[PDB]
Amino acid sequence: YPVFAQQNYANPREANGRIVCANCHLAQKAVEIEVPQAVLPDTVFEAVIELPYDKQVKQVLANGKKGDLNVGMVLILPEGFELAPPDRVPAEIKEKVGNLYYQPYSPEQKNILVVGPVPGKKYSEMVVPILSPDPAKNKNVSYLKYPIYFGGQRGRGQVYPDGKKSNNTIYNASAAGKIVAITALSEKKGGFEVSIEKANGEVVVDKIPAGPDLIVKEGQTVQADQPLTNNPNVGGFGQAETEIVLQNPAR
Ligand code: HEC
Repeated sequence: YPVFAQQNYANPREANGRIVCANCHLAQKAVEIEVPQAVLPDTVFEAVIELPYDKQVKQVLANGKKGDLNVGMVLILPEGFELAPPDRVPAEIKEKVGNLYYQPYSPEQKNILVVGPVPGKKYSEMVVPILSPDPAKNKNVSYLKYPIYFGGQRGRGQVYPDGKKSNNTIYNASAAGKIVAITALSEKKGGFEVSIEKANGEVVVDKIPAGPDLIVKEGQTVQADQPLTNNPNVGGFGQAETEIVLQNPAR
């Protein structure tokens, strides 16, 4: 979630341009962003973002069942640019934005906006009202062509802040050996326990949460780190970059 990024990463964009959501949402899925080529100072403009995905395909949920996907994003604007205050956003734009609550990454980074999680069904496309700065009043900005960075996220991640894998990723054999048993946990918690007999006779038990499907069978020999399941992840994170020119009013 955006909060996972906020609580664990001071800056959402790394030196090489990678946005931190990618450290946990391990699958790539394209996104799109559009902003006007240019904007006058102290003016409200729209950033239209696209987070496409097949809405017919459900994902594995935290509870092990299948369900809809939720989305979120992080938008990195040039210093000085900020979310347009409600009083500056015309009715026609507020309607396009819908019931979304964009928030600054931190009180000290009002130029970085986030949103989510929100339903993918309704927000696979979003509009963000942005207010441009004024070089005449802000010396941290000038009349330049500035870059804008975007990260669009869909679906549950593969690893948590604590480093533990979620049930929405691949599970691998902890050791090489012969699978001597594949036990179904319960019927309410789901999941499995895969017993692997090593060459020395020791038996290790790999626990697999409900969600992923097994691709191995009893009696089958596996190598260390060999996948025991499929890759249930159907979501993805994508990045895009664009630009905008802050116009210099002439009179
Ligand atoms: C790892 C420390 C993470 C970072 C950094 C980010 N996300 Fe994440 N996200 C992560 C997990 C493991 C989960 C699943 C939680 C669960 O058990 O359900 C999520 C989930 C989301 C969601 C909800 C998706 C859904 O329910 O279908 C969204 C919209 C999402 N994450 C967005 C998001 C964005 C935009 C991030 C970067 C700014 C981001 N996440 C970082 C793990 C982590």
